[PDB]
Amino acid sequence: KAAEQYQGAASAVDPAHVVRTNGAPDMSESEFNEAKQIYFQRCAGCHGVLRKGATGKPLTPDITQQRGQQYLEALITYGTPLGMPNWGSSGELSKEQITLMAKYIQHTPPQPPEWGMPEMRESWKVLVKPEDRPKKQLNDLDLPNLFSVTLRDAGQIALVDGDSKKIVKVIDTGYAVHISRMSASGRYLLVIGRDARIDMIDLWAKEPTKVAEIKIGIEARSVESSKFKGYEDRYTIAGAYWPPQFAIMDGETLEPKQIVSTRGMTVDTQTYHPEPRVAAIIASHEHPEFIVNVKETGKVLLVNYKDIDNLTVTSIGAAPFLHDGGWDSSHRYFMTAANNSNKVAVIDSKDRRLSALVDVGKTPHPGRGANFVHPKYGPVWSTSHLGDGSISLIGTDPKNHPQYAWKKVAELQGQGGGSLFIKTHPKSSHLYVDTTFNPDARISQSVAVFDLKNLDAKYQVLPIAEWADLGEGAKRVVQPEYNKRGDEVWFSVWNGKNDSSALVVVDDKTLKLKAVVKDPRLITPTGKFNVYNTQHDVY
Amino acid sequence: AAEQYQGAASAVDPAHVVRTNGAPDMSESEFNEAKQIYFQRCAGCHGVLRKGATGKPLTPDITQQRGQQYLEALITYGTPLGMPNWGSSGELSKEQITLMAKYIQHTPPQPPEWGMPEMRESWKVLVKPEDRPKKQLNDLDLPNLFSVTLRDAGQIALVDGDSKKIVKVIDTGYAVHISRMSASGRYLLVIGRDARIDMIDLWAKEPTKVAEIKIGIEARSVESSKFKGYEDRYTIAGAYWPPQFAIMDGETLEPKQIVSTRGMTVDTQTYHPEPRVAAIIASHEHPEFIVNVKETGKVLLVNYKDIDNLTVTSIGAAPFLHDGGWDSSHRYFMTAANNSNKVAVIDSKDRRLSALVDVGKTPHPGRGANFVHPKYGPVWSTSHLGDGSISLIGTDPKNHPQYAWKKVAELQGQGGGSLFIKTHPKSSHLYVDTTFNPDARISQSVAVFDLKNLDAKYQVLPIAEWADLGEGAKRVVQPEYNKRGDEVWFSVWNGKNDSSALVVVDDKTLKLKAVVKDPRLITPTGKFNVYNTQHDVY
Ligand code: DHE
Ligand code: DHE
Ligand code: HEC
Ligand code: HEC
Repeated sequence: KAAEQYQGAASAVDPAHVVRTNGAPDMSESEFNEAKQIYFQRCAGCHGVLRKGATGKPLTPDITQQRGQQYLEALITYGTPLGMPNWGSSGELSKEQITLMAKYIQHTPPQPPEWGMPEMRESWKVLVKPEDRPKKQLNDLDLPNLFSVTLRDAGQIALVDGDSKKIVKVIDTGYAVHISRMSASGRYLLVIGRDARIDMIDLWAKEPTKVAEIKIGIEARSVESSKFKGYEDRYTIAGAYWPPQFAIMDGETLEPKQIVSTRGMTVDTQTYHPEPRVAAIIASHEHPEFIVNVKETGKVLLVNYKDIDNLTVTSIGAAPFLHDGGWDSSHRYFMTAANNSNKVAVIDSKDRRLSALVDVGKTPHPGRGANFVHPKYGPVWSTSHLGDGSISLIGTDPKNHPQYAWKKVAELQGQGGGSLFIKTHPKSSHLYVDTTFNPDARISQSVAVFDLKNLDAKYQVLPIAEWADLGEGAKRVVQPEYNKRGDEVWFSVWNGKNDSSALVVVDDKTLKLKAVVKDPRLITPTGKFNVYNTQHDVY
Repeated sequence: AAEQYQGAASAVDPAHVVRTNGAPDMSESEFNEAKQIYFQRCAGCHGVLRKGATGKPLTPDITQQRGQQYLEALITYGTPLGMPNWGSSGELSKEQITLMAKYIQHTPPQPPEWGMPEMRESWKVLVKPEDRPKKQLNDLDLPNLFSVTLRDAGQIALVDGDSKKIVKVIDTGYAVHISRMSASGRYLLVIGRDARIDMIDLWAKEPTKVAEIKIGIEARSVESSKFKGYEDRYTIAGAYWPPQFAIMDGETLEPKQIVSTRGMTVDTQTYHPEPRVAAIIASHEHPEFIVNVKETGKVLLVNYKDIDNLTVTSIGAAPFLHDGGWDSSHRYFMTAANNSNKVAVIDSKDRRLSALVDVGKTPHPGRGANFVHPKYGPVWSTSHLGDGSISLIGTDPKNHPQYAWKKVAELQGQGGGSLFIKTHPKSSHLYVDTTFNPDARISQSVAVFDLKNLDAKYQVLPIAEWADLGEGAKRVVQPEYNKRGDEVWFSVWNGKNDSSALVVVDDKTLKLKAVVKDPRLITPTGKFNVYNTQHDVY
């Protein structure tokens, strides 16, 4: 009873300032659930689970009820020229459905489940123990030249032989794998689906097989392996969209070790954000750390794995909406993009600080970027954009080129906006740029190629989807990817689930069609990752 | 283009995202009546989001599972495991208990957040550092000044140690919880449970407030940088709500950084939406702050060498971290995980957890009592709320590795409800209060042990009786020494409409020495001697 009186006083919190949420328009279970289904299929990706993910005002009840039924139905119907699509004018949703959505966003956001250690371990499986695994490569495949390709809708991935252009093995994975990464030893291929399910693949088995699996959240996009000297296959890290967290696992078995929440204060307004999605993750070569990108709060975390029992995290503030990115030629500066902020953040991994914030085009989307030596400006890193057809070239040499370091030194012009990936290779004199989400079909089905030896000349357009000879379908071309020796660049002809797709290979030296990969199993091919280039960050 | 890029379906399954309800309808006045009772009477233990107490949380999934009558029966008779009986005792009516049962079946109302805009709005520089004196402009013996908390008055009082007279009363935040000193010994920092901080300059003609700021809706702790070369550099405060801490300029109180403590627990490793910040202590080994996060049981080492890019080492300990203090050497932070009945040892030099020592029912050491035991070498002690024991823990890894991090011995006091144990380098006595003991006589007195003869039973000093105050609970709390170490002060924490006092004792003879009374001395709780607080002398 002593301890009961000890903690018996009043909370300093004023009841009058703790508010009950409601005053929303009534809707039955049938109605409520219909809107909710529409919400996650059509709105969630941009607005988030708790409705604070997009730019502009959040869709939380304090704002929506203020605007009211009429204003909301009107906005959802026509959209806005700032990124909010029109759902009525386009015919996407009915007026009845839009009325449902306007009612829906006036209610408190339904809560998705959390996903801690018990859920994680439950989902964790070791298909093949480290003791039962081969001591050496048991197949005669040229693993470095293998291409891990995502059969998106199929929920699988395909290993494709670089030289033979044939599918060696198809593997079952999590739905719509987003990226593929290689372990520092070059033996394990890691893949993670948007459903947060990670699969570990042993390339040394007679036939490449899965040795371990785990689910690290409800939704996810990234995975990475420890690449610091003396830590080959030590730790594997993965970031989730929901819950706002990342998890560190055992490199050999994928055993859950640490789970860290990214919920926190933003870099810009320094206010609490309840859902800071984890974006890109890259492993440091300077220190035993993982460089994690936290989107909404716009934070770059340096997570030290030298001692995972007592995690040390350095939080570097950058700019809101961090997404993708990659290393500079030297592998010390993490050139990442804050897309909605129209900036590229530069993270000095050695000194562990924000080297600079570079102003670029509308909605930069570099992927891992493209590094090359410019005749006049020296070592540069480049990116294309979704908001425009420009290509930003940034100087990346502080030591021997202070005049150009962290400056948008020059621009190039491609086919137009809607670009996703820019590419090049050390042995190549060409720079590729795609246009996957360009509203023009011809431009979306082709790629622009620049001449590094003559950057003044306009690009050449390579008709990739046409070369494929596929037939009907949108046939969107996406992500150029070189092979081991960088003498051929690969592309994905991302056609529908019920249509026909292909991977088109081009001779880098002649810019001529070299081959086309077709297979009934090659369903919705998207990302392609060449083992050697992925593992050694060659781009 | 960007609209098609981010146009695919989210990987989250709509069928697993749940709408809350199925709660008993209650009008606006009924919900508000319940909500008021909940923060006046329940929140302290259960918390804002109802996940702060042991046992099952009071969230809709559980409360609706138990049902209306189960809840009414539980709130009415309580449980032997820490849940008070509100009906049986007669505290709440059956009509109110019915409202409470219905209330916790609804989603928890949400309190506002509190970020940088709110912080800067509340931030006030009263006297600019340039406009402040360059020397001490008064004749006060600052090191022997006591900062006393006049709880219900929302003020503190500076009492001259030798004269026993109130030197100045200052308006502060409501119910200040602790007083802390800047490393230079010039500024006094106080923080109210309402999260309002006040910085006081002791060098001014009359010690006065130079700055103030509010770092949350509810808080308890504050601290200053004590690493060499960092005097008055930064000030840190921990909040209960929102679940966070903030770092500010140690000269102006300007908010610089705010860090959320919401996260994963150390035991179950699941997400906890409300991990309150408990004690905070400044490191002498590195340029860091050692922060306790209660519910997740984490001790964070927040480095301030580069305040722009904050680096935090997260150390797991045990759930329900609360109060704690240094060992005689000032390298090991001895902190109590009260509900876990353990004392965590954080090595601030090597930056790791040295041990988890099993102690008694609900440890509550305050900052603890350090003293060299004649047999077991240097130890750090603590008393409890749950029982009448006093744990003695060895703290000497070098010269006494056999006793290091072991509950080496045990002393017995008057009983439970204890809150503070105390001693001093120059003293040979060990004091222990028993503030929340259900017996009036025990709670109005303190026990004293002879450190030169620990086998001998304690003496009982009738502190409240010595005060001669008349009616009231007259609960005595927290022993405190003067700089010389020859006087020990106690607070007679009576009601606000009653008479209170500060009883001072001759440590050398254990005889009454002085009694401080004043119409202004309302509900005197914590007392912090300037020097002893600044140099962590305990
Ligand atoms: C955070 C993130 C990364 C960086 C990973 C890293 O390196 O750690 C990334 C990379 C990638 C990469 C990496 C390529 C590389 O060369 O590194 C690929 C292939 C890719 C295929 C697609 N991405 Fe990606 N992508 C998102 C997020 C991300 N994508 C989205 O949230 C978004 C905007 C919406 C969505 O529906 O997921 C999105 C849409 C797409 C697509 O439309 C693609 C083409 C097909 C798909 O599966 O949705 N994203
Ligand atoms: C986190 C915390 C600390 C350590 C801070 C530090 O050292 O940096 C502390 C210390 C303290 C100290 C520090 C003394 C010391 O020697 O360091 C004092 C005097 C004190 C007076 C009280 N505390 Fe305290 N206390 C709480 C929290 C805390 N108290 C509570 O939440 C609790 C259990 C419930 C409440 O009502 O707030 C509580 C009740 C009390 C009381 O009942 C006291 C006697 C009067 C009051 O104002 O509530 N607390
Ligand atoms: C990204 C590709 C989006 C998708 C898909 C949807 N919305 Fe959106 N929405 C988006 C942006 C960037 C903005 C900002 C608009 C601006 O000009 O500032 C919005 C805004 C809204 C709003 C208005 C909020 C307000 O200002 O009060 C609403 C009500 C809204 N969006 C609704 C909504 C719904 C119901 C959607 C799916 C059916 C949806 N959005 C999808 C970006 C995107
Ligand atoms: C601490 C001093 C408390 C105060 C004040 C109140 N409660 Fe409590 N409560 C407390 C504990 C430690 C526990 C666990 C007890 C156990 O034996 O497990 C509880 C539990 C409850 C419950 C039952 C929860 C369940 O198991 O379903 C209820 C319904 C409950 N407490 C309600 C509640 C209310 C409404 C209170 C204020 C009027 C309240 N508690 C105060 C600790 C504390």
